[PDB]
Amino acid sequence: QIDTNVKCSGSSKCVKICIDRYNTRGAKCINGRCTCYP
Repeated sequence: QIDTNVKCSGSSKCVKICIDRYNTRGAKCINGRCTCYP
């Protein structure tokens, strides 16, 4: 999936910004970083 190697300052950061990145609407902090799962 989308692994930008970005630590999670909250899963709610990635889920919003990862939208602007690619084309996804879903990102979660699972392994300590924000991974996007489209």
